[PDB]
Amino acid sequence: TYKFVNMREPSMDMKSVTDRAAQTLLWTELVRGLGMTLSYLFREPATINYPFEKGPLSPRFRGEHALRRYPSGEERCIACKLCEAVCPAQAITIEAEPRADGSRRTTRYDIDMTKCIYCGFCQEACPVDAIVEGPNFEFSTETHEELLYNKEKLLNNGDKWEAEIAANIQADYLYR
Amino acid sequence: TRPTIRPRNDVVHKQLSAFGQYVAEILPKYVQQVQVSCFNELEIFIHPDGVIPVLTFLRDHTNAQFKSLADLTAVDVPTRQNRFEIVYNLLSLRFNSRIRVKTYTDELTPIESSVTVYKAANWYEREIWDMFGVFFANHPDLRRILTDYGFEGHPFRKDFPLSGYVELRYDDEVKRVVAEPVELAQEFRKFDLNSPWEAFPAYRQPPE
Amino acid sequence: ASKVKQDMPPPGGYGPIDYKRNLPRRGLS
Amino acid sequence: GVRTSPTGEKVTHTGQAYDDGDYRRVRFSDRQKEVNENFAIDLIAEQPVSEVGSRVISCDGGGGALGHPRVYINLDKETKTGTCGYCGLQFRQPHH
Amino acid sequence: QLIAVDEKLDITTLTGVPEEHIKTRKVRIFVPARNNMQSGVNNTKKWKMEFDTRERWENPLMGWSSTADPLSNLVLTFSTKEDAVAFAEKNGWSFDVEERKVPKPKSKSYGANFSWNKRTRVSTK
Amino acid sequence: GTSVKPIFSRDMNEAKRRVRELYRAWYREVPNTVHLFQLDISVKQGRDKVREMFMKNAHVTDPRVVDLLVIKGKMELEETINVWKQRTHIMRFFHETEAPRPTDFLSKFYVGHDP
Amino acid sequence: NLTLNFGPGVLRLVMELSGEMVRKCDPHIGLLHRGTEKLIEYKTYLQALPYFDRLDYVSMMCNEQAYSLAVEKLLNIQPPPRAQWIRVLFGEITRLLNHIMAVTTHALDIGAMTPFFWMFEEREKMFEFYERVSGARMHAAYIRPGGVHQDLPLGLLDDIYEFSKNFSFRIDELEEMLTNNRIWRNRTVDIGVVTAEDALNYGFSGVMLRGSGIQWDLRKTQPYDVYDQVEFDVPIGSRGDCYDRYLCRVEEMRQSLRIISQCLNKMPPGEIKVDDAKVSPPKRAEMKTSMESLIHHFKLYTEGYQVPPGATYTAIEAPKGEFGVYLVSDGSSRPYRCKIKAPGFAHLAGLDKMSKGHMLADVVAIIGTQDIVFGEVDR
Amino acid sequence: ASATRVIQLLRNWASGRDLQAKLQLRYQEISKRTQPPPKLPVGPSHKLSNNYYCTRDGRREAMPPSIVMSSQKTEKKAVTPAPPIKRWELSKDQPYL
Amino acid sequence: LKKTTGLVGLAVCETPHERLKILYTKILDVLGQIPKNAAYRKYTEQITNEKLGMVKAEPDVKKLEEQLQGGQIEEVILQAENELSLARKMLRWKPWEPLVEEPPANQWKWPI
Amino acid sequence: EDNKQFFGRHRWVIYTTEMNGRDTFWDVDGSMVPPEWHRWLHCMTDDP
Ligand code: SF4
Ligand code: SF4
Ligand SMILES: [Zn+2]
Repeated sequence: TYKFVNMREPSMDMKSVTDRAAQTLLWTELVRGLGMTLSYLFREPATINYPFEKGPLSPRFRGEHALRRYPSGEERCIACKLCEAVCPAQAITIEAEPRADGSRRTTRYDIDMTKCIYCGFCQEACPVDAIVEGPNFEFSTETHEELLYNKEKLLNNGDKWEAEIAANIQADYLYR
Repeated sequence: TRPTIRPRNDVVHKQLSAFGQYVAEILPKYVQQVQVSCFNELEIFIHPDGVIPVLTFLRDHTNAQFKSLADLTAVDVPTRQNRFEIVYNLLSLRFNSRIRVKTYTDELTPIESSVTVYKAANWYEREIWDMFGVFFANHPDLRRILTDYGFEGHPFRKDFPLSGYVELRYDDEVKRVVAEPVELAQEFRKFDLNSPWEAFPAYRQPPE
Repeated sequence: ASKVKQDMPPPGGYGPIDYKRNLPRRGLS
Repeated sequence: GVRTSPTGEKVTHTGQAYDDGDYRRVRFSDRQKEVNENFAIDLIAEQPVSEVGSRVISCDGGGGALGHPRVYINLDKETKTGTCGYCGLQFRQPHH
Repeated sequence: QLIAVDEKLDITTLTGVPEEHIKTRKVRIFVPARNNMQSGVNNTKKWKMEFDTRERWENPLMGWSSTADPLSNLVLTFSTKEDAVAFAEKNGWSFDVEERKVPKPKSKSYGANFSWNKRTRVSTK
Repeated sequence: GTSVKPIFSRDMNEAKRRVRELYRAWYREVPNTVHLFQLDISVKQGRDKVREMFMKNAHVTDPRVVDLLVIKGKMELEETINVWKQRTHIMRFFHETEAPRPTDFLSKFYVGHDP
Repeated sequence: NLTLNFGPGVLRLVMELSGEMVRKCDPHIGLLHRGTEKLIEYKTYLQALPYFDRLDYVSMMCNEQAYSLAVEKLLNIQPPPRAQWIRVLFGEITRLLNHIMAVTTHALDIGAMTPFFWMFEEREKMFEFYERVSGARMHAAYIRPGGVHQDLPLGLLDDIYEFSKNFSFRIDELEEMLTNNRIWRNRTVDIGVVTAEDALNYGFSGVMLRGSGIQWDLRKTQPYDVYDQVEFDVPIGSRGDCYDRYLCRVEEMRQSLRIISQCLNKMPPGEIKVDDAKVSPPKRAEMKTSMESLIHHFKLYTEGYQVPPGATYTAIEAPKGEFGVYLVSDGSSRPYRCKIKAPGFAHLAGLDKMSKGHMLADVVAIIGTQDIVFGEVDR
Repeated sequence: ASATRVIQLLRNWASGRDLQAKLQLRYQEISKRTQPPPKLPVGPSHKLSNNYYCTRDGRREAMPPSIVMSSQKTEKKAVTPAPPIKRWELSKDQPYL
Repeated sequence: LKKTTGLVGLAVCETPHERLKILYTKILDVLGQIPKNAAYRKYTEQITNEKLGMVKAEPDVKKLEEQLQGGQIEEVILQAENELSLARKMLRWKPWEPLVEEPPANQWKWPI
Repeated sequence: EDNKQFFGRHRWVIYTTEMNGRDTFWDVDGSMVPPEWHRWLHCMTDDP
């Protein structure tokens, strides 16, 4: 099924021609557009008062990365390198070795935030919910160097944001 | 074939096989092979000399009328004596059908330009020349279209490295943008992902 | 015990959704 | 359990610290060195050993689907305790 | 309509490769050896062309691995050794070719596990 | 044997004639390029660079390669004449920022592992 | 007969003009050439999916859908019904987003600039829909070659219904500002007229065909997913100029509202990715309880699934025209070749013939009516 | 919307329609930001028996393309690639705009 | 008679039966010069004779449009002219002759 | 909070005049919100 968008022929009756002439000479449709703009002037604007008001977000939102840990304080990451393998931008660099207690842990976990595309593939590849994408998005920087995160920065981000991260994961994990 | 398997269409398969045999019968001077894939796509493998005739036929014959050129591109296969294969995708609106025409060339053999058959080919051919180094004869204006001015090489070739050979920066001594040999602070990490234990027995090659 | 629960349309569907062009004629010859 | 270098820098949980002759220390002048204060090895060392009356125990890290993959740990050796390969929690049979 | 020229193919001047990445490199043409950690042989079927390893150093910031040679990740696949030799020759690269290693056929007999008088008799199974 | 399809030239002489035509065109254009881009080089060294770039390919004995090179050089000349290039593209032929590389065995020994 | 170089989304235009008329107009492109097709050969199929978000970055999920359909055809599998309905619903939402952007940017370049704000409020609401379903506002990566990544949250359909039932009035305000305005008509009528045969031979598609009267639409002639289960009309032009194409785009916005209503009412229950763990990853609980699920998760996220060897050309009716992919698989987990066909490529190639014998101020209108985004043109 | 009666009448008359009926700002009619947990059913391959993977393996059912007319190895009516497309119908909902 | 075929640039043809007859007779005349054994000649002759009989057995234009399966007799005339041009060019090309040459041994072998 | 305001303007924060070490009478920014109130303020949840 199809429709014609512009296939109407104007009436030739004196009345139709006079109406078209009145439109041409008196600018009726221009006045109609002016009235539309006038009506729009008198309705409440859609502006919010940033930063005192914020934009609504979802528990699924992808923001700044963080490394998490178990309630005992032991870190969840066991250096499987699945996030490094899946990263489309090759933004994760991992080095691991046995710990002093024989535990399988990382000695290097770097994320280059200027290569990252914030796709969230790493957190869905993780088998132990170690690397996550947090809710924070206000982390602009004055230099390029501070956007190259090492393991200490990501652990500090986890310790900073764990409350919100845990609440969001509780809200959304039944869809995963 | 339960709900996870793609359903198959035998009527379209038969129709495309019949049209392939029809085309091969009509143009035996240029057609070397005809194929219909399991997802009902018909491709015709031709000799390079028949690019202009075959295409013209498929555009102008009353039983084909493939009036639309959907895409024209090239594929680089270094292991073949003729390195590059040229792929034409054609759409027929009268018969609601699609067809594919393949031919081949190497780094030094020109291919006839098809701008006289399809006006759309022009830029496509430029792109091919830009990315693979295939020259098209009788092209109205063949030149680079995607790469930077004065760029050396053809980046879509398999032996071309991913990051190229030069990188750009701003120099304050000469007060301009300059090109230098590429140096990466982090080398791209090459992954060996292919597993042993072949996946598909239906595509096994003879052990020669 | 628990039954399947996912995002679904309400029973009876949704109300009609207007899409046709509506540019009224104000009216004066 | 953070330590300090003989120079004055903090030592990370990976044991990193620039030596005295390293020029790279200059990156921290007028700035700071980011170090996480909570060492995971010390924190997991403080957990009590759980006592179970079975030869085989299962661990998933707590929280069900929010933990780690479920693994089974053998507790036949009385010399040592069974340790989870993901969580670090320890289990033992009630000796004596 | 045909030149009928008789000369070896050389497309070196057309590929845009810098001069010192042509006559200085050494390519290796070989069938890759089977990974000894596994038994599958599907990765020992095709011929590979790979370039010589160059210097890798440590990035002073972040300690990453840095390289300066653009061909460090370039690996080409070929059906036969002759195809790889032809490609390397027309591209002006000096090459070393290694012949394909094939597991020799072995005589296997389960009955030899339980031998009357030979040393092949097993002590456990 | 080994019959091949021509690009433009049936033999070496036609290819040489096309090469000479392209060289004449570049030689004529060089002063206009120097003036119009406001370059800091002289016409003499511009023409020397043109000659050097021509001599870089002087070892080719295949007419198809030769006239493909001529097609590429004509493309480059068309880019230069129409001022599609900028001053940076023109100046890239001279590598004025790249540090000199010693060809001596001892110097390459001293700097690193690269032969 | 002078020459002008209108250089720096970003486009360089070299034109010869004699007086006010345009004698020749050659676009120079490549200012956004990123080498996407070469980069894709170094990725698994899942790793390559997010590049299609960035190809035509006004219609993300449509490119996602085209790539997913190509990979599905090569894999010989099919998505579950609910995934198909979700795909078509979000494809129509994406068509609404793209058409808003195209029309309001056209008007802003002409000089109107008020409907841009009026409709970008609605665009922000649909960005909210994107974020609630995927966590990202534009580069979503939601539609996968096995279906969709996640099911919808429990209250999303209600909010989509609430939004879609007020959008027709916003379209009506747009038309009140533009449709019958004599200045807009004088800027658009009889500008960039292209005939049907020339449009066919030049490789045009979508509106650039339908404005000239060609009755063609890929969702009607070669339906994919559940499209053959929804009814809608195809707007068709009569004069093949910018004004008819603008009218067609507004009508397609209305028809997208119609299709969205149907999709909302017939959303079925069930799973959202294919129940084949060698292609689609298992659930997290299954991954954390079952041995096969853990193995398949590990292998799918490290190596990726292998695709049987073969080549396909898969095309969809994207909001800007026929968007296609020629995908060549050699049997491994990485594509051997991926050629992206973008309609804006052919449209910009035809810009030269479309602007013959027009004013300099008409080239802007022709560019706006061609609906050009250079991410897909340059790739 | 907290607009006075006079302002509502003025904006309605200038716009030419009733604006309070269809407001572009959202209010309590949107869904709550906290929702009950979902249950999320399983797919058709979740059976405990009669569920062998070889009977539901899509990738292994793909085959190399069928070769017709290899050049290396009757009335005869003419054919077309597919039957001719049928004419579209003219929208017995709104044929003209 | 109708106006505005609906495609931009496609004019309405008055008296299309005579135009169709002339075009089909020209196509048959050109096909006559092609060798009898050529598949193109016999196939196109079959198609053209079918259409010529169809237009000679129907005076009405709408019923002819329905019966010819092309619709919009103007584009049928356009297709007839395209077929005539192809017939002349194909007489020039002579593609009924055997294959020019075979491809190399593994030119079309995929994968690798 | 004010639920009679439209969505997006129904919740807001008045920042403190002095955070950890700096005067924030004039210099405020969105990163001064702690994560729990950050969750409430961005409407990721309905519960403060
Ligand atoms: S979000 Fe995506 S790009 Fe960023 S680190 Fe994770 S996987 Fe890599
Ligand atoms: S963050 Fe997760 S996926 Fe990445 S290495 Fe650690 S455990 Fe593996
Ligand atoms: Zn544990």
